[PDB]
Amino acid sequence: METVQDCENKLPPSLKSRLCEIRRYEIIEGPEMDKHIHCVMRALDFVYEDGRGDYHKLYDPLNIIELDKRHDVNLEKCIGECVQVPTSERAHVFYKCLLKSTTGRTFKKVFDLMELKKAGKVPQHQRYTAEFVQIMKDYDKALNC
Ligand SMILES: NCCc1c[nH]c2ccc(O)cc12
Repeated sequence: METVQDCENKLPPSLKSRLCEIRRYEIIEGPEMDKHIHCVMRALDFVYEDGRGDYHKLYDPLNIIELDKRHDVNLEKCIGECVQVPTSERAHVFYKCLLKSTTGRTFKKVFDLMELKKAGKVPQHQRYTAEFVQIMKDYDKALNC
């Protein structure tokens, strides 16, 4: 039960400085970022221990928000990619691949929702509403973003 907060508190100071880029889903390369994104993808329960994207953790959640045959396709593609990289880089390649796909748009909603559900900031059945968007913005503002 390590949280996304636990992971950010742990960042090394070259990245702590760039927290707001990170939390904007902006892509930063490196083995620093490789380890942090493994930490967060595990905290949000999106990847296996070795960093492989879990299809079944994302498929239904993505489709509930945006019903789209493309989630299947993008999940299969991005899981395929992450398997072919080393385990240090795997979760981060999965994450990066998804954000670049047409699934990115909905992935960020699912990611935001899970982050705040796990933080106990919104109820477990919370949907992606205008209120939620404001809750996320205020949450980031408290972190200086
Ligand atoms: N609310 C999304 C925050 C967020 C998006 N991508 C991230 C990557 C790492 C992290 O600690 C946080 C994030």
